[PDB]
Amino acid sequence: GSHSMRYFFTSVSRPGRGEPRFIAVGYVDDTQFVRFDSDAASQRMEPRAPWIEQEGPEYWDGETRAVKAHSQTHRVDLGTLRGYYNQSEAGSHTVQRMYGCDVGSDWRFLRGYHQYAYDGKDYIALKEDLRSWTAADMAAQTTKHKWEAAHVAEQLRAYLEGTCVEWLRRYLENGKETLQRTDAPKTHMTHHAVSDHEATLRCWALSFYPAEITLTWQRDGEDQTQDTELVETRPAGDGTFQKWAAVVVPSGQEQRYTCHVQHEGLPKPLTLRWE
Amino acid sequence: MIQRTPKIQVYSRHPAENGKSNFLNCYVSGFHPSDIEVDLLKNGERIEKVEHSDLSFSKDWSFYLLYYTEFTPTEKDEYACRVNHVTLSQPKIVKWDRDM
Amino acid sequence: LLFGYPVYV
Repeated sequence: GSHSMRYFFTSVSRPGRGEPRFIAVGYVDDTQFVRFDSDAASQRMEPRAPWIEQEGPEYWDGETRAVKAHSQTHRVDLGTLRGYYNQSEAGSHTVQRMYGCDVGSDWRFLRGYHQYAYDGKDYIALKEDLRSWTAADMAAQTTKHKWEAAHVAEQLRAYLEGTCVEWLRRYLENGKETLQRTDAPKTHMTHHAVSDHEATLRCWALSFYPAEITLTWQRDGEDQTQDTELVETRPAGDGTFQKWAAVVVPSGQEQRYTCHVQHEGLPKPLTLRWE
Repeated sequence: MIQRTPKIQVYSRHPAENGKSNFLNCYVSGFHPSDIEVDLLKNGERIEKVEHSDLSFSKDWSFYLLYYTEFTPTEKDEYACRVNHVTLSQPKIVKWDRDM
Repeated sequence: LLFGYPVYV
């Protein structure tokens, strides 16, 4: 089906404690495949998925060069932003950056992105036409005008429609066993007594990939949206994901409740019942 | 400036079975800024050999990290995750419940 | 593969 590749960059200034901390990670879909950490001993871009390890020293040398250059621009950006927002030398601040591309289920270019946040808040983003910029702040306007005059969006359009999706497709092919797989959720229910008159019914989905999933409870086929406790999908640590959804079931009423699981790895959606 | 509280889940990689080796995970997410302190506890004491994932972030810019250590559950041992962050006025401890 | 050109805010 559909796929994406994304790179995430965080830079955090540390006044009086040296250079800003910089961390870059890259993902294809929900699978991390590279990392750089400016505090770490190696100073190299490093593999985080087995399928990227057989790329070759030209790859590792080049990506280490490019990632270090990203670290350096963010190091300038922090000083630049502090100037724009008239902020003191003393505080720690955060620049985040994300870019990358989606392909549709034909594997052709679908959507491109490139956006920045400052201190947890949208700063500037490339619009979907990849030709113009969204900026909310007055300070961000200085950036927008700089980028318009330097034709950064033209440069980014070229990369997102060409190189970005070409390398996504290469990775999809090279990592076919890991990236073009699905792991269907292995499911179960638990039942714990709150008190004498009700019990919590929890529907579990475990070891699934990719992360996208819908877990819902119905009672006589009516959706129980407002009475369902739902936790955030969470990583198992081994490349799979986990989720649960729970409802409070009054005594004798277990039979009215169904849990509904939708996931790409399932041959049909599951309807589960405590029985 | 923007400060968002970490959500915290403490759990095992595989269904916990006594005597079988596993990973204990503390997942922290939705937080800003990124300086966070996360420890795994065994019977209240800091587990030394604890690793974390590489810092990354969601579409709304809030950070997430998985903290993890190898462990083999027993019937008696109690595990927990203790988190401190600027949004928290004291470290929040979440106990591992092998039904959650 | 990373974007190869410098961008400064």
